[PDB]
Amino acid sequence: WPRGSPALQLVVLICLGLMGLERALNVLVPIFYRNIVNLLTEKAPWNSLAWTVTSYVFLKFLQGGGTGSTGFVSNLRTFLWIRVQQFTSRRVELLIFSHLHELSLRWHLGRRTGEVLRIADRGTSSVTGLLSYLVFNVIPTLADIIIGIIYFSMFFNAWFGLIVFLCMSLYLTLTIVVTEWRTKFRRAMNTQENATRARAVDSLLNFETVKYYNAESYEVERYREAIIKYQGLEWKSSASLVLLNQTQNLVIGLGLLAGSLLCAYFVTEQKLQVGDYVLFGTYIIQLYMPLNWFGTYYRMIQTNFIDMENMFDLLKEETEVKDLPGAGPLRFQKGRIEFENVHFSYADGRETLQDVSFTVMPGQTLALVGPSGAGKSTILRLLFRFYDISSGCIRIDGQDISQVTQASLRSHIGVVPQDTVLFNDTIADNIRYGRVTAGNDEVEAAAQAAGIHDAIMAFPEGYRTQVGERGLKLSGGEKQRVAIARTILKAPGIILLDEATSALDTSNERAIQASLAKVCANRTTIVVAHRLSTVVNADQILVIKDGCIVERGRHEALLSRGGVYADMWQLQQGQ
Amino acid sequence: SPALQLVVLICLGLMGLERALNVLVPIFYRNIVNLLTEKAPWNSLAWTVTSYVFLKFLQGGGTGSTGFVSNLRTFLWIRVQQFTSRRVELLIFSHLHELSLRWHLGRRTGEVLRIADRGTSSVTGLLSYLVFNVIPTLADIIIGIIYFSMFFNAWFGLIVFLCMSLYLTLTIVVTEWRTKFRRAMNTQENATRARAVDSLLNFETVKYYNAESYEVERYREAIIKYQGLEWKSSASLVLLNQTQNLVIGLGLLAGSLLCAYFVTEQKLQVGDYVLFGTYIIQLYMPLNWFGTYYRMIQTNFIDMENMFDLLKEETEVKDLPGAGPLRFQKGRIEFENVHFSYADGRETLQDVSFTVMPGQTLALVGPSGAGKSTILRLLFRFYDISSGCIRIDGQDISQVTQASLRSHIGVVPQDTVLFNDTIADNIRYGRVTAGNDEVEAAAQAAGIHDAIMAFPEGYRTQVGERGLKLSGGEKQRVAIARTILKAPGIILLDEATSALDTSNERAIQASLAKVCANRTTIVVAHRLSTVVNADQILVIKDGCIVERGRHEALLSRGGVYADMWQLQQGQ
Ligand SMILES: CC1=C(CCC(=O)O)c2cc3nc(cc4[nH]c(cc5[nH]c(cc1n2)c(C)c5CCC(=O)O)c(CCC(=O)O)c4C)C(CCC(=O)O)=C3C
Ligand SMILES: CC(C)CCC[C@@H](C)[C@H]1CC[C@H]2[C@@H]3CC=C4C[C@@H](OC(=O)CCC(=O)O)CC[C@]4(C)[C@H]3CC[C@]12C
Ligand SMILES: CC(C)CCC[C@@H](C)[C@H]1CC[C@H]2[C@@H]3CC=C4C[C@@H](OC(=O)CCC(=O)O)CC[C@]4(C)[C@H]3CC[C@]12C
Ligand SMILES: CC(C)CCC[C@@H](C)[C@H]1CC[C@H]2[C@@H]3CC=C4C[C@@H](OC(=O)CCC(=O)O)CC[C@]4(C)[C@H]3CC[C@]12C
Ligand SMILES: CC(C)CCC[C@@H](C)[C@H]1CC[C@H]2[C@@H]3CC=C4C[C@@H](OC(=O)CCC(=O)O)CC[C@]4(C)[C@H]3CC[C@]12C
Ligand SMILES: CC(C)CCC[C@@H](C)[C@H]1CC[C@H]2[C@@H]3CC=C4C[C@@H](OC(=O)CCC(=O)O)CC[C@]4(C)[C@H]3CC[C@]12C
Repeated sequence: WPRGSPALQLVVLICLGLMGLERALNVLVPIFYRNIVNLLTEKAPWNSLAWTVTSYVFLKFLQGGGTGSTGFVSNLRTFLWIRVQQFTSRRVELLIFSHLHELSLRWHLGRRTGEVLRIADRGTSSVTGLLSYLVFNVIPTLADIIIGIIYFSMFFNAWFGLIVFLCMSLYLTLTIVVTEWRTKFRRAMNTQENATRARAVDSLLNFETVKYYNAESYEVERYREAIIKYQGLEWKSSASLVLLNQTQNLVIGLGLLAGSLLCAYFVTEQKLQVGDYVLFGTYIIQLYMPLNWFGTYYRMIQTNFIDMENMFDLLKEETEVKDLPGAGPLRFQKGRIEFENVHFSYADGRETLQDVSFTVMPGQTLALVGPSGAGKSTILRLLFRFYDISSGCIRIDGQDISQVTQASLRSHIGVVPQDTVLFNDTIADNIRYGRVTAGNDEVEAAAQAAGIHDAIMAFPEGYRTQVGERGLKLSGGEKQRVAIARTILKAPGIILLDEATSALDTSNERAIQASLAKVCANRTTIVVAHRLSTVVNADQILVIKDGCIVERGRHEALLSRGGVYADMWQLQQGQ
Repeated sequence: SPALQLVVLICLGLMGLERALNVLVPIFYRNIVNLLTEKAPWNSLAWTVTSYVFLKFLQGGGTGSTGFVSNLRTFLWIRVQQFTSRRVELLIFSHLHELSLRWHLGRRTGEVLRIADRGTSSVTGLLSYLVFNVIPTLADIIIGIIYFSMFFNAWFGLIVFLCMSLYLTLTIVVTEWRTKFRRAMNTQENATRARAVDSLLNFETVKYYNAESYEVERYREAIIKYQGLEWKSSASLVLLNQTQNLVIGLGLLAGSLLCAYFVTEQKLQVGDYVLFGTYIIQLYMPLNWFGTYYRMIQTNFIDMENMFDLLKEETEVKDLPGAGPLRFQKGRIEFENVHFSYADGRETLQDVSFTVMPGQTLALVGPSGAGKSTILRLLFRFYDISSGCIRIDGQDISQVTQASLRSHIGVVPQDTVLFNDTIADNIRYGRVTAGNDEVEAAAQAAGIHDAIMAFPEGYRTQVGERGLKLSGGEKQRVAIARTILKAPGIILLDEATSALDTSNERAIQASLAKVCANRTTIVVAHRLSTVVNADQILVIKDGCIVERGRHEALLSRGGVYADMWQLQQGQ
């Protein structure tokens, strides 16, 4: 009974009560069947016979069969049951997805997505299967066991309660032990299956060397051997399944035989009448064709057990590198940035962070162009709250970044990337993606402010186009102009920027760095680059060898100094 | 094999016995109730009841928790599908290595074997379908109609005639409705995970935008649309099962009321209602699985047509005009005047010109790049020549069979890949005809024995992805071991000599002298020893010969050749 919405409470309650009705008509259908046989044994009036027989046939319509042609009640149960499985499935999928995008960058670098999204989806499938399995299979079939014991031990002869109770115990125990034994065979068949498939696929994939040494004949022979070995073990596993099913049938056979003969004895001794015998025979088979399906669901709870703990592990792994639990906002006015004893160990990088101390001028442009290596992108990520400070003081406008909180940061800050990574979507969403809660007419206004109008008329249908892998393919300058529309919509306090090594054409280049100067106006920027035009518009440059600051000044100061920037400028002057 | 003829004969007979059980178990049930309603002599009653319960054990309910004969047919039928699965799998794999590289290098091996196992599973599922569900359930329908028709009054044959024909007809029309919902479904599943995985990939730009609220709201919107489609899915399936259920109910109701009327009128006996009331459920419950197999038939037949597509086709790059044997005896190497057409590249053959008699080791050199193995792929009959003649030992390669040239040539690539196995089958892999004494004798004779015995397991070491991981020089020496135990008539070589260890490079060159002990080789390399080893050296620029002459002649010519050699050697 989830407390989400009152409609869902009523669907849950009506489906539970409807389950109760099905487990109630489980006993009525045999009881009616016995009454019909008694009406036919000694003669009955047709007028009452017809109504009782029709009443029975509609009750057997309500439950056509056990797990096959389940019947009106079970079918109506399953159709209304999905409308709470949608709720719980949707809720857990949203929660796990929010947690996946909660986790930090360092989690997301190496491990992929489809190897994790499968874990999420199969975990949701596992929990839905667990609740549906349990509530509709464990408690109902155990309830049927209690009703069989109770009803045959009260209203029919007590030793048939004995035969049924013993037969249920013999069946359930035998089923679970041979399911374990079959389980060890399942794993044994699976491990060889991996080997036969692996040898096959690599023997094919090495076609160059198979061709190189005439290896088709021996390759056929060894693949046939792997097939024969897999066959000779699959025979063993399927013989185990055969023995399991056959002894399930043999225990049902002994249980039915004991009851049928004992009932025959009591009916011939006339303590019971023929209807009671027909009831016993039809009630056992009804009681068991669910139950062989119970064993199947107990061997498909094994996969669920592995998925659920894995789902719980992913759900409970949160980096939580730094945050202020009091939700303390940011008080930002100009862009005063502080460097003092800023040291941090960096993983998987040639450069590291080694005691940098050079505050940037607020309102000005202090670029960082220098050596090969992604330490510039590293300090960009570090300033953009992606890695923990080990030792250092970072004070945007005079307050520590560890306690001013991330929502206030990303409201107060806006940073563009170097590779515009875009979806298979429209363009209107990707230009309003800077501020999704901003109106359309102003996002066309900011798009024309970026200059995106030219691609709009280049589109087959303009601002309502489809762009991506499932849409049209734009160019890099177009997409970076979408990105600058994103950031001017996002209204930054401080802009940080990077580019790749690609410039499309001079006509778009002059426009895009004109707009870069426009957005860097009234803003401090610490830009990183490898493009001469995006370096010369910035005045003062910081160059860092291996995490520590080494040169200083402006670009002509570096040229007269003769540093690595001067060598790069000579190399770009004459290639 | 004739034993499998015995297994299939006993399997068809076992199906026949299983059809007999289906009519007999209810006829026995009617007899037990008959003997029960009038007063029963026990000593016939007890034996008839246990005879029935024996027979009901053999049948094992309807289907699901299947009976003795069904499990026996399923068990002993494995021995036949194993045969046809193994045979058609070997047919695929033989004709798929025998298929040319041209389609094969354009395909990835993960999906081709996926299609192969899917096609084989399709063939066995389809044949088990067609002889174990189609003919059986149709046979059971006929026996039900005939039994209730001729052995009873005609109207019950009427009822079950109409009920099976109607049940199957309704199951058809509703299963194509369900199928059109299923395809609209599964394309919307394709959307609903594509946008999920793209969001997870674009996480970084999301984090710069702080757009996680927007992306979870877009996700939950399109998953709500998914939920609506799921609801329509299950409502369709519920209508299918419930309409079936209504047909079951209509047949049972019509029969039960009609039977009750006849047994009140005593044209039918009191057992006969129990006969019909159990028998029509016994017919009905397998037919619930028949819609499952009319839904299997679609996937089955599209994959098995895919199997005939990929199998009965050919690529067959090397045509067999005369398919003759080569008159090779000493090994003249002859490239002359071939204009071979080539696309998606610049490596057409614009009449390269070099030939060597036996007694002349041959070289090749040109620009940078790994495309020089195209010449060797042309050399070992992977692509036929358009216009011109290529000879080996004076014999043109355009008319002989492929296997006549396949054996005689020893080529070592840059990396002969070592399998996930021992080294016994690795030295067996060079050539299989020889014995253990001479393959480990050539293992000592090729200088791999030192590190084989230096490794802590010796000749039986487990090596590869399923074993230990070796080194590049050792596996190159393994390739040299394979070709020196192969003992091919003439050797066309490629050589790594990747300057890792100088001692192993000297072992490589000693192996080179031993494998070229008065026999010719052609070498594609850019290192000093492996270029001065050959008698003459030709420069080829994508099929264009530009300079020929020895190492000192080319270095005295001194152009792009000498500057790339000296810039590679030093800086
Ligand atoms: C009635 C029924 C449901 C619905 C009830 C419920 O869901 O609660 C169900 C669910 C599922 N069945 C599933 C998968 C499979 N079940 C198979 C095989 C079988 N199904 C059977 C019965 C059922 N199974 C049985 C007695 C067999 C053996 C005979 C045969 O082989 O027909 C096969 C092999 C097919 C082949 O070998 O041809 C597969 C791949 C999946 C996973 C997702 C998917 O793959 O759809 C799920 C949730
Ligand atoms: C939350 C869920 C698990 C509740 C499920 C409850 C049902 C499994 C039980 C509860 C009470 C049971 C009923 C209690 C008493 C009877 C009367 C009983 O008939 C008689 O008393 C005599 C019949 C005869 O003469 O043979 C038939 C079964 C029935 C309807 C039972 C059917 C099964 C019921 C509904
Ligand atoms: C919703 C669709 C699937 C139609 C379902 C129809 C049933 C609900 C109807 C059709 C046949 C009807 C039966 C036809 C005949 C009789 C006998 C009748 O008894 C008599 O009057 C005897 C003489 C005679 O019927 O001519 C009592 C009602 C009953 C059981 C009827 C009960 C209601 C039934 C089952
Ligand atoms: C090829 C595959 C599909 C198997 C087909 C089997 C049928 C051709 C046969 C084999 C044994 C037959 C059964 C053998 C004996 C009987 C008893 C017979 O009982 C009688 O009352 C008839 C004789 C009499 O009048 O005394 C009714 C038919 C039945 C069940 C037969 C039904 C048809 C069966 C199943
Ligand atoms: C497959 C393995 C696990 C053994 C299964 C046991 C059956 C083969 C046995 C157990 C119950 C036995 C039955 C128990 C009672 C009787 C009644 C008996 O009738 C009599 O004449 C003796 C009793 C009397 O006097 O009424 C004839 C043998 C029979 C059918 C037996 C036949 C053989 C049965 C079915
Ligand atoms: C959609 C599927 C379920 C087919 C439905 C067919 C029924 C609507 C038909 C087929 C058989 C018909 C019956 C065939 C025979 C009889 C017996 C007949 O009366 C006699 O012949 C009595 C003879 C005697 O006194 O022994 C009256 C009509 C009736 C009930 C028919 C009523 C209409 C029935 C049930």
